[PDB]
Amino acid sequence: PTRFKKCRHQRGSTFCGYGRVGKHRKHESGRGNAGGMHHHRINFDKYHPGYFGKLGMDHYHRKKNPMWKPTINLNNLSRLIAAEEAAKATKGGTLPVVDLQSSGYAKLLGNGHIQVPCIVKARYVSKLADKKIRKAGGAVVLQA
Amino acid sequence: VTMQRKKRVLQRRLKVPPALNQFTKVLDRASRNEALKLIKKYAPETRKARRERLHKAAEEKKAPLAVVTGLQEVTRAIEKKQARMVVIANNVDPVELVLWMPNLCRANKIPYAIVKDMARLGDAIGRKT
Amino acid sequence: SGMNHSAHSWGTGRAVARIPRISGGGTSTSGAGAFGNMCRGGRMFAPTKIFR
Amino acid sequence: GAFMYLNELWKKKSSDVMRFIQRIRSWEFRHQHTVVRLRRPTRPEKARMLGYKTKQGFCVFRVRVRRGGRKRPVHKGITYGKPKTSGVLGMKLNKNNQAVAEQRLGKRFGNLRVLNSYWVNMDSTFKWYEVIAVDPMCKTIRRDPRINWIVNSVHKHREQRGLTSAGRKHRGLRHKGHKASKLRPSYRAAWRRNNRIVFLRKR
Amino acid sequence: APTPRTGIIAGFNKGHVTTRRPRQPSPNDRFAVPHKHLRAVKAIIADLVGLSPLEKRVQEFLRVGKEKRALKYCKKRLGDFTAAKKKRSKMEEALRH
Amino acid sequence: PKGNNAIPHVHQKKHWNPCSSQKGNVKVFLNQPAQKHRRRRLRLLKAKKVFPRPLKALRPQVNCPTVRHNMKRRLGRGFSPAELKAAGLNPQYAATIGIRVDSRRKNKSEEGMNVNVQRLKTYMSKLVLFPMNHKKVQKGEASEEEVKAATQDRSRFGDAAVGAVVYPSAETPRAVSAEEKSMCVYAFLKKNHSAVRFFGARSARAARKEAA
Amino acid sequence: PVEHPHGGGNHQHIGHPSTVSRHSPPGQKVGLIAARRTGRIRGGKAVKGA
RNA sequence: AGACCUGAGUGUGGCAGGACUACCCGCCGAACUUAAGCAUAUUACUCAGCGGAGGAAAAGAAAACAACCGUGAUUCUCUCAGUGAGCGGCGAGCGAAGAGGGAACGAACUCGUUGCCGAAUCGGGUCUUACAAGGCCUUGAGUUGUGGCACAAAUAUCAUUU
RNA sequence: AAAGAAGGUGUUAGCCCAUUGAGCCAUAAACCUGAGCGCCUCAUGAACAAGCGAGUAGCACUGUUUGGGAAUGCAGUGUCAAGUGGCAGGUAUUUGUCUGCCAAAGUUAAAUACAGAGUAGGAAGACCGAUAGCGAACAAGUAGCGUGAGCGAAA
RNA sequence: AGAAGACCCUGUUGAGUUUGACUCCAGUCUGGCUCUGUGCGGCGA
Ligand SMILES: NC[C@@H]1O[C@H](O[C@H]2[C@@H](O)[C@H](O[C@@H]3[C@@H](O)[C@H](N)C[C@H](N)[C@H]3O[C@H]3O[C@H](CO)[C@@H](O)[C@H](O)[C@H]3N)O[C@@H]2CO)[C@H](N)[C@@H](O)[C@@H]1O
Ligand SMILES: NC[C@@H]1O[C@H](O[C@H]2[C@@H](O)[C@H](O[C@@H]3[C@@H](O)[C@H](N)C[C@H](N)[C@H]3O[C@H]3O[C@H](CO)[C@@H](O)[C@H](O)[C@H]3N)O[C@@H]2CO)[C@H](N)[C@@H](O)[C@@H]1O
Ligand SMILES: [Mg+2]
Ligand SMILES: [Mg+2]
Ligand SMILES: [Mg+2]
Ligand SMILES: [Mg+2]
Ligand SMILES: [Mg+2]
Ligand SMILES: [Mg+2]
Ligand SMILES: [Mg+2]
Ligand SMILES: [Mg+2]
Ligand SMILES: [Mg+2]
Ligand SMILES: [Mg+2]
Ligand SMILES: [Mg+2]
Ligand SMILES: [Mg+2]
Ligand SMILES: [Mg+2]
Repeated sequence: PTRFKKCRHQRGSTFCGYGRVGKHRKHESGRGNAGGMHHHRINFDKYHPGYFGKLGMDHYHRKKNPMWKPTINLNNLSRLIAAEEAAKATKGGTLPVVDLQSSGYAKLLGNGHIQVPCIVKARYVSKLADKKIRKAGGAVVLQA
Repeated sequence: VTMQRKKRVLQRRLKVPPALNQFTKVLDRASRNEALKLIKKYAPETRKARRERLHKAAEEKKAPLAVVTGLQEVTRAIEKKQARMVVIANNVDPVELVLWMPNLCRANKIPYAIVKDMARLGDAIGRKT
Repeated sequence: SGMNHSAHSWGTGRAVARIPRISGGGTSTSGAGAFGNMCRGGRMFAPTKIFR
Repeated sequence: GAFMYLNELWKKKSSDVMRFIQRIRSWEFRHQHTVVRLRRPTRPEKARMLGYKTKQGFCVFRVRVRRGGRKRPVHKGITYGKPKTSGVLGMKLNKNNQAVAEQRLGKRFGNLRVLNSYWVNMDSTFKWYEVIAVDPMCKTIRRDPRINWIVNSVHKHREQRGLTSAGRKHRGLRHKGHKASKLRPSYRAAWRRNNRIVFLRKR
Repeated sequence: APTPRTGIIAGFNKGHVTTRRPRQPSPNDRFAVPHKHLRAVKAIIADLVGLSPLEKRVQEFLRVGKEKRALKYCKKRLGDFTAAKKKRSKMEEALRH
Repeated sequence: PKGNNAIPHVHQKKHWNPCSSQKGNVKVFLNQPAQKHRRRRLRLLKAKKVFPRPLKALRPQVNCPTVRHNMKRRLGRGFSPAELKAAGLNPQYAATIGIRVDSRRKNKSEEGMNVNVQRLKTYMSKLVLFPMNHKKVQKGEASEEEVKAATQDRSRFGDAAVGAVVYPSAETPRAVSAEEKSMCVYAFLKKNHSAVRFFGARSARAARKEAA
Repeated sequence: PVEHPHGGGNHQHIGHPSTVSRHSPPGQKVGLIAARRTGRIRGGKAVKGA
């Protein structure tokens, strides 16, 4: 909306908030990120530190489909179990089966407390997630 | 005409490899005039002689003998070793068409000839060439 | 629109303002100013676009 | 078959027999004109591979191009601006000479639709190509199903637009995969596609 | 025969268990077979035209020894190194009668 | 005064908008609802043109590649000429009776082959196949009580009379087994992982030890 | 100086030596082109040419 | 004498030429500008210049992607991705592809080669209501190969009358 | 009133006029219809061991192009293949295993563009309203101007 | 009055001209292979 603009307010004030001494002039400091090491060195060092250089190996032709590995924790496995089926879940009885790769979530991690024992079918799992679901009463079944 | 006459000098002055020399070495007259007279009498039947014997055989439901002619057909008659003698011309205008042709008869042991022809072979069989 | 002339500024050294002016002569538009939001027959400020 | 002896004889181009025949041919070709019509092609095995038949409307022309790189035609070797664009002699054309030979035939004999050509002979100064053309108004060519497509008026100068085999070479259309991604269907068809600022309607 | 896959994501045979099928014969399986007529044609043409300037040079000093110099002269002029070995090995057969 | 702003990288330096000197390089979607309407109007004009055959030909169920998408399925290009022959069907003949055929696809497993044979077995039982001559019936064809009750689908995939894409059924709730209560799962995963991850790195150390 | 290599200055002088190389480009090859010897020939008379 | 080959001259029947050129195909090809200077780089494989079609053009039927439980011609769209790709005085800046959801889609075929046949071909005449994918006739082209049959969607060749 | 429609008429029209529907009439071919339907003529569907594109690909130097980096594509020249296989698998080399495909010949609809085209005809708009909007609401690329390329009104 | 000082200075503004400025380019020269074949020899390794 043009009517909501600062232009309409300072309409009549003959400098438009740019001043009498130093005017509004076309590109007084350069076009773009010019002068990053020269005359904007204090801006580029203070706010944007690790710019300006090289780091690490070069992965020519990265494919992001084989390096696909999403992550879910033990305390968020209730997101994948239906509400009808968590209430019937007791340790030593019949537990729900969660197929992780049908939901995203290629890897199970072991953060937090698992609020419902279940059988997790995961492509990957960690030390402290395997340890912590076998004591909670479920298991983890590997899949491909 | 001034460069078809200098083309003939230049093929003579330069040292010719033994694969194109062999076409300058030609079967003599008594064996060429004997050969093309035998190619003449077993020439292929003409268009009228092949339009008849078929219209006289569509009445039977109502090739006598010839020499093998053609660069695709004579080649098959040596790969199969069916020809008893092959007669090669000496002056085909891209010479690579029959440059390999005496060595195929030599690998398969069919008797060949290089005669002074391509106008005289086509006259024997009813063609131009 | 407003830009389809071959106008150039006359520079400085005449008592006329530094704007592009219509080339040629023999017509009433010749020498007249061009190519600005304030000239007549010139182009509007920030001409409107269909990718708004 | 009879082809296999012709094809393997034209792979022995550096042997002493084929170096004698191309010696004689390159002599008698540089005493002819730039464009020469033949009754029969010089290489019939390679002409019929490339599309020629011994029909009525087919016809073969041998076309001569000069060898070497492209001297940039700036006046007196003097050129301006940035130093990357300063070279005159080492610059090279982005069309091969087989395409240039096909375009010199078809810009000269306008009533004929050229299909592709083939290498014939080299000299130190010239290269020769037999360019197969075909007469689109010949009644044989119009009634024959495997060649009548050339009579349609979208093939009028295939050579001038890079639609022959030698045209498709210097366009890079020998490659299809990750080796041709910037150039499928055209460099301009991919430049336009990759650079046009798309404005979605509700955004 | 097609070596069934183990149903976990990592390791040897690391896939989904899926009852693999045998490879089926294609028309492109007929390139790895001996071409006994294509060789007989090439043997007639080679016994017709003589030898290349490369092929005479490679085996004029394959008589005096110099087998790694024949391989270096081929790879300079053939570019490829597998083709350099094969061209030297085709000259050693013409020297074997 | 610049402040704590992100470094811009806006990529608009190549003469893209039509000004008084530039033709532009710009693509706007103002005809989006009129080409939306055109394609539908032209699919209803085509569904009349073909009637009563399906508007879209039958396509196989194929998996998806690239381990991100292994668990997904979609519709392929055409049935291979081994799924067609396993359905007792000529591939040159199948293209006339509404089936897409793909000579390139290789059938590397029997589960993916049997899914698409069952799509072909379902399709032939729904197929009507009108006669050439509606007086002299030549083969198993329609009987004109079928060649008059016949209709088409506009079902957008050809999956009206073959059914949708068959995903597998999720596993029923079960108990934790005797092995799964005590067998460590990470150690078996990492042993299998490290076997291929250090193959060659440890297989040359034995090669550095079989030789002295 | 725009027209000729010897032109210009405040005195009419050739600045550089007026004996130019054989390999000078056209425009630079003015003056005494590839002079083997200059000056008033004091002595005999050598035939001129290569 | 005649032939064949390579070239002429005329007769007859045809065609190309210029226009337009928004989009599209092939080449040719800058500089201002940006880098707070400037030469690499940028602008831009853009403007201008030359050639050529169409109602679209171009591409297109795997010497492809992938690394999967695999996919399946091209083109286009959203996304991939302003990218923990990559290129770059590694500066200013630039810059994709595979996968996935879709649009379209009856989408596939023809030579060459090989094998088996060998003028069964093509053009001109002329006769059938007919410049017949018909007969009949023609040395006129053509055997220095026109055509037919088979080649992964394949199960193969000729008969013939149903 | 299945018609309210938005133009004209001396001043604000559903009723003054034209309009605004169902349908009627007439059609060179082409297009579409049991690949519409007969006849003549002419084709013919189904039954009863060989190889597959050679100055090519590659390689070297140079030039350019690319995100393509010990070289993505191309060009020049030198060199120049293999098939008792070759190409691609995004860090160069030699050697293996693997996987995909079979370059160097040809046609091919639609989905895409129309960023200063054109024909025939529609729909219009939170646009402009005679210094605005096309230069041009008018005998406008006109009168005029310049040797010319060209420039170019007012109204 | 005339005309955004024609002097002087500033600008990370030009341009004509110069040159053992910086980066290059035509031209001229020189070497390599090429075009480029046939003989009898000779100096060589
Ligand atoms: N208020 C200033 C005006 O903002 C206008 O643009 C404003 C919006 O129209 C514009 O919104 C854009 C949207 O148009 C575009 N299609 C996509 C984008 N996601 C939006 O940006 C939005 O998300 C970004 C962060 O992602 C916010 O910074 C921004 O404020 C928000 N509007 O960003 C601006 C924030 O108000 C015009 N650029 C211009 O008229 C003017 O600068
Ligand atoms: N020829 C190379 C060019 O030399 C130029 O630079 C050269 C010039 O500045 C200068 O060249 C001078 C020349 O001006 C002056 N009039 C004559 C003098 N002979 C030259 O000198 C140069 O050339 C001769 C060899 O002929 C050398 O003996 C000498 O060492 C060398 N300095 O010496 C530099 C070294 O050659 C440019 N840098 C460039 O165009 C290019 O590098
Ligand atoms: Mg480093
Ligand atoms: Mg303009
Ligand atoms: Mg205006
Ligand atoms: Mg793409
Ligand atoms: Mg024209
Ligand atoms: Mg600009
Ligand atoms: Mg500046
Ligand atoms: Mg242009
Ligand atoms: Mg096309
Ligand atoms: Mg044929
Ligand atoms: Mg090459
Ligand atoms: Mg095409
Ligand atoms: Mg008014």
